[PDB]
Amino acid sequence: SQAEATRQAAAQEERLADLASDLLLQYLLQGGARQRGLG
Repeated sequence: SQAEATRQAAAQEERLADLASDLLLQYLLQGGARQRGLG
């Protein structure tokens, strides 16, 4: 979750296969309100 110059340039949209995977990692943070969690 870092950025130097731009983000759109090196985005994870072009590679759907990558998004489908990352979605699982991001989903963890995207959810988990009441239940246990870090956020």
